[PDB]
Amino acid sequence: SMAQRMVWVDLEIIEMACLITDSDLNILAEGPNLIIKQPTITLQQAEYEFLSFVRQQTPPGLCPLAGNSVHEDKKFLDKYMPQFMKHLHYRIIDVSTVKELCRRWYPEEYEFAPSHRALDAISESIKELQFYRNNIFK
Amino acid sequence: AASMAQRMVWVDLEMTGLDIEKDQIIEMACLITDSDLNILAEGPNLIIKQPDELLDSMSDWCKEHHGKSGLTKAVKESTITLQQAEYEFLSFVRQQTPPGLCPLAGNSVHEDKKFLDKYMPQFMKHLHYRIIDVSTVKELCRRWYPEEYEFAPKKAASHRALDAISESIKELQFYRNNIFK
DNA sequence: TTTTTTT
Ligand SMILES: [Mg+2]
Ligand SMILES: [Mg+2]
Repeated sequence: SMAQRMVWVDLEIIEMACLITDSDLNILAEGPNLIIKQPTITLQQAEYEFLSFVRQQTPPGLCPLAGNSVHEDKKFLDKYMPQFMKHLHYRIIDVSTVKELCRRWYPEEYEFAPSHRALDAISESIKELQFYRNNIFK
Repeated sequence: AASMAQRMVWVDLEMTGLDIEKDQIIEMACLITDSDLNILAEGPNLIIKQPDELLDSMSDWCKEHHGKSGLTKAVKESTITLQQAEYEFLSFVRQQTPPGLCPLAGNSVHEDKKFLDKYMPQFMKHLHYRIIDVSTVKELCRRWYPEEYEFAPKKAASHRALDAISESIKELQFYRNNIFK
């Protein structure tokens, strides 16, 4: 149950946001919503805020990053926030993977599927994945 | 047309490790499928020469697995450079997919994409930036369809690139058959 | 139908 949580992140100067859902996409906890300079708070202090947050919310090594094309976020975080990424699993929940499958296999449904703030990007991604679960999964 | 744009470029790599700063690609395979996972074309399946020093320095997992599979020896014997490998894979996908439109596909293929973005950038210019990560569907199956997840394929025949692709396609087909509407 | 591993 705790091992099936998801760590949703989005990055957009860089703005970073994070929140936790359970396996059924219900939001359990809101994390930091912070601004850093591209390599207002230092990268190291930001990384600590996000690491402390996920330490309070997920078991070590077990939970994946989640978001739209979150592999791009993961490339950045693997390089610049490696201690945060050490807390997470290496697999991801890439909502855009489900988007590409929906477009191919469920074109009718795809036509109805779901700001530039990071927290809004997370909210949209969760809503999009919930739409896929409701409309194209068994 | 739209069908061609809905093809998928399935790739799997073997590397000397997971450190993007120092590790190198040693094996690569590529298959093209249509949108319904039928294999349309089998691309190059190449073992890429890398320095002896790098292979002797590999992690314990890599030394064990790449030794027992025969990969380390084949790497030492290979005459295929990274640049020539990239030439052959780009020639292949140019023949098979429209530029910029088709995604990489495979299990946790974001890791392969990190390595290809670094070491085969011209190949990656032909591809979309989105991926079809079968392990995303795996993680959703584990959560939402735990009974079905018991019966999903998980392990390839070998830690070799072409066998990994084959298993990844079969795993995605299993999910389509068992957990999609 | 499977065989807790991105390399
Ligand atoms: Mg694989
Ligand atoms: Mg393998």
